[PDB]
Amino acid sequence: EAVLTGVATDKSEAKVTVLGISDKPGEAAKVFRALADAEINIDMVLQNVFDGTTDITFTCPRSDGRRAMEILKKLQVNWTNVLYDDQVGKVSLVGAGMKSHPGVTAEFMEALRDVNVNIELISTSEIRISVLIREDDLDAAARALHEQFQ
Amino acid sequence: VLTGVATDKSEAKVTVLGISDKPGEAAKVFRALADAEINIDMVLQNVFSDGTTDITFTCPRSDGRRAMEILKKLQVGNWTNVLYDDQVGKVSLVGAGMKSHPGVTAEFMEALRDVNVNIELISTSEIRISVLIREDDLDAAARALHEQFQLGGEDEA
Amino acid sequence: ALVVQKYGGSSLESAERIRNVAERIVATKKAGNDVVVVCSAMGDTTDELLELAAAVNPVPPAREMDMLLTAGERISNALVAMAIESLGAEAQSFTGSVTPGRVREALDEGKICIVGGSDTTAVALAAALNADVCEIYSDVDGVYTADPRIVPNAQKLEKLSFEEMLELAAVGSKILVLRSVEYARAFNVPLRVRSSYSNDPGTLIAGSMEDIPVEEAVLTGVATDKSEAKVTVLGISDKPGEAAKVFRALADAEINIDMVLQNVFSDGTTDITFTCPRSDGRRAMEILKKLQVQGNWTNVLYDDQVGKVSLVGAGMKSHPGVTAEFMEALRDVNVNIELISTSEIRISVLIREDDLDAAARALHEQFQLG
Amino acid sequence: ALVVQKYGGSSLESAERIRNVAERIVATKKAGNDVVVVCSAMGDTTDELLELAAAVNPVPPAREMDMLLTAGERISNALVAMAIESLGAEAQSFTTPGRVREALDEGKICIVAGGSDTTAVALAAALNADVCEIYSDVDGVYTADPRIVPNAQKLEKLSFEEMLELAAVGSKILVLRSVEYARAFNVPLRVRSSYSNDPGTLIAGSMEDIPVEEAVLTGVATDKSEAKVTVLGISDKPGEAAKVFRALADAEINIDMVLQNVDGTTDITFTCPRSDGRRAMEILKKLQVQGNWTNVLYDDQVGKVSLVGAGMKSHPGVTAEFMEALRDVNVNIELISTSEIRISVLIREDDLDAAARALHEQFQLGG
Ligand SMILES: N[C@@H](CCCC[NH3+])C(=O)O
Ligand SMILES: N[C@@H](CCCC[NH3+])C(=O)O
Ligand SMILES: C[C@@H](O)[C@H](N)C(=O)O
Ligand SMILES: C[C@@H](O)[C@H](N)C(=O)O
Ligand SMILES: C[C@@H](O)[C@H](N)C(=O)O
Ligand SMILES: C[C@@H](O)[C@H](N)C(=O)O
Repeated sequence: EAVLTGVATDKSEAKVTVLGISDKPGEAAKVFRALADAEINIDMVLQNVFDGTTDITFTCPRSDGRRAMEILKKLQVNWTNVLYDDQVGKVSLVGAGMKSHPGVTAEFMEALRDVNVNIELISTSEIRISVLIREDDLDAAARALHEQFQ
Repeated sequence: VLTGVATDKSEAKVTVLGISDKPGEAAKVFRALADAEINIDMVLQNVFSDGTTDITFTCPRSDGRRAMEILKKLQVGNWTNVLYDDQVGKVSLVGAGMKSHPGVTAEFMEALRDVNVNIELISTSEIRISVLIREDDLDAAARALHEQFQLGGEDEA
Repeated sequence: ALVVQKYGGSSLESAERIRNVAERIVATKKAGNDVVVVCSAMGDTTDELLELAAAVNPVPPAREMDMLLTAGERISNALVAMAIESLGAEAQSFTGSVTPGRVREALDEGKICIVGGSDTTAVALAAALNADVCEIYSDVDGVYTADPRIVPNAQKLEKLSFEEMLELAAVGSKILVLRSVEYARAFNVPLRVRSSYSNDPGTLIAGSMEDIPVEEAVLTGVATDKSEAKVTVLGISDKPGEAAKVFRALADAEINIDMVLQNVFSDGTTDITFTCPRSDGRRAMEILKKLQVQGNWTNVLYDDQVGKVSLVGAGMKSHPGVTAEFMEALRDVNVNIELISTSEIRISVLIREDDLDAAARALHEQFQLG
Repeated sequence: ALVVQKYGGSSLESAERIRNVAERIVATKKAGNDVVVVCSAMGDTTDELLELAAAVNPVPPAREMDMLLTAGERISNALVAMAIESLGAEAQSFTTPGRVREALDEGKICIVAGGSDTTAVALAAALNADVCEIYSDVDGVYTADPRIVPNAQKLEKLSFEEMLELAAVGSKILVLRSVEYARAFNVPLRVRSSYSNDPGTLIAGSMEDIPVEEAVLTGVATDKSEAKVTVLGISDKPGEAAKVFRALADAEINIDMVLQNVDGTTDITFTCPRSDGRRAMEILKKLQVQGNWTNVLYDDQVGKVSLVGAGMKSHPGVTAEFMEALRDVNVNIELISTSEIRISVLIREDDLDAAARALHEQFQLGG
């Protein structure tokens, strides 16, 4: 039903969060058009459900970060804030068929609890469990997953 | 499943020839044997032509002469004649599930011809193939069947 | 206290019935017995498997038929094992590929053991393990004095001898498979025919009629067969090897020969008749009729409206009156005896199939089997 | 060549379909290939066997469950075997690569009990097979569901990860597990129909090895089989997330997707099969009472619509086009999930068909 092949780490991205985007057709688009037209190639994109407003966060190369802010900053007049992080780190467990084995996702979490590392962001699928954490927590984070899962 | 081969030289054979093939006629034959306390074993009635048939039966050798006398005192009924054989031998292959394996019956008859014993009467079923022969031919018939069916056990009977 | 139990496909046709069988199994153990169980495939699964085989490859290989029917059986075995385990007993499954050895080992640990035909495997096992009984479960609660649809006041038999059961099975009855009863006779393994749908103790098939005292020896059943054709071969020369020609040719054509009859020579020729399934009657006549040419025999008759009615019972072995009563019973209803054949403890007769039901009815009442 | 074939239950429904399959098997042999076949049990048998097991014993022991499902597949193994033999070819039934290879060298078609898909891909991995064909009722993997998108067309080529991504987010064509092994080793797959001459869809490339030009937008997938559960007011503390998913893991709730972004507290949303939804809510409502989360929400009309394509990895345009496409058909993006190579959004199920059309139209899928 499932299989778990390896872990990945990454400290090349920055995280930018646009707070208070009004939950309405077309508003997500406004944030990504700008970025796209300035040729910032984006990776992770995340939004949860919700003033009835919600927030979007995306990651991009750190090299492009400040510049991604500028394009969002100078065109902020329909969002309340835009944050920059640039000290973020991504750890992913890779595999396939994890939906029928929910223990995997539980164990992923519990693995980081036991090395005392706080999960800032989560986005999973049947083939990948990814979390953003403090970049300095990576080596621990990664190590702990190997012991948990082997 | 073939369990064994049995022999018997304990029986006489008697035949009523030319019994009319009509309800009640067999009853007349066997009533008379029954009333004279004759315990029969085999019974065979097969072909009709005259529209009459024959009935052969077996009974213990010590009752053969009585059996044929009872029947002779009731001839002409309908009958041509009553026969009495005091030297009949019986060989049987005992087993189970022989209908769906017609090879067995064929191998039975092949065994006896290859030993040149003539089969006088046959009576078979899913669990037994029996023939009557000259008691004379018992040894050769038995031996032949033991060898054909890879048995050597008489336990069947 | 060892007990082998074979459960038929009717006993395991659904989850409910499987669970209900597991409780009976587990109850048999709790009563102090070690239990080994044999399962057929669920309901009409084997027939379904056979139909699918015959659609895909007529005359299919045996090593693909063994794999197909073992899998059907395996479904039941797995389900029954799961069922038993919900009732808090231990079960180890087996394939024939095993023996008394590995079974008896698991039995001593108190494991219920679930293990090339099903009826024959169960009786084989009982034999090897030296069991007190091999119980055969199905939806019929016993063996009866006649077919209840035909004879309405037919009674369940309390007990029956091996050969009496064997003999009835040879001429109409289809409860146990013949070779399994024969296995029971040889290895002296008591059988119990009983229902998995009730608590009725069913029928014991136990002794040899050899060891029934003459005074306890009785008449057991009336049996009927309307599935046969009668083929008669006329003018066979009375010489060694002539009978063989007939049967080699029938066997080479896979024609099922039941009952064959030849009476004393009386021209220098005899005749041979034999019954076969009505399906085979046509092929049998073609083979025989084209060997009639070439002088092997003067004619060959065919008759597919023949019924067989038999009376069986160790009782008739030592008792002179029975053939007489039998013939008399049929005469007094108006049925004509066309053919007669026998075994030591059985009278069989061929009559018109139209007269068959009334013949069984007449025989049954004359011997008061009710 | 050497070709392995897997046939699912649909393809093996009846004796008639079993002959159709046996005809294909032997055709493949006759074209001069070594041939090894993996069969599922006959149409629905396996989940009929799963129903029965559960009725016979609510928690079936895996040791007896291995017998049940193995046996159901064995009847498929024999029936295909007998069928191949009816068409002249020779069959060898197996219930390791070293002994299959011998039979292969003798020229027999090897039939091996299956999961089936993983059995097949493994066997293709071990034997270094040229391709592994998966035979179901679908003739390919399309750019969108054709019952929904009139302009949906059949792909001829697709990378390993592209397929996994689609398999993860809608496509029920292959079991993900089997594809991971596919990519883990370098095992080409192709999705074909049991009743067609059509080559089908080759799933063959690692997307890293793809020549840029061919790194395009691949397809659009749809999933309306899931519920969304949302847990509010979770303290931002190590082990709080473990609290929720240990609870769900214990009650065998299948988790597909979880999203967490950022009163010093955050929210966790996750996605599960609809039939799990209710028991997921029953579990989580309990824990709410004890000094933990402020609320837990339920939604069984969610739909997931996704765009997957190796082409989005290095191209700054695609998210904004995704967004603009749904905007211009007036559908509201409720949730956004991604991977390097996929964008996935949650919206109302009633908007799913309209959304699939829009994305499909916007990105020039369908020519
Ligand atoms: N001995 C009994 C049975 C008849 C023959 C059956 N083998 C009788 O005289 O009627
Ligand atoms: N490279 C794409 C990212 C799509 C989101 C998936 N990682 C873009 O700039 O729009
Ligand atoms: C995603 C969010 O920005 C909004 N619901 C939209 O459709 O644009
Ligand atoms: C799940 C997240 O909100 C929490 N901080 C954790 O690391 O467990
Ligand atoms: C008639 C037939 O039985 C012949 N007596 C034989 O032995 O072959
Ligand atoms: C037995 C037979 O010869 C006769 N037809 C009868 O029924 O009596």
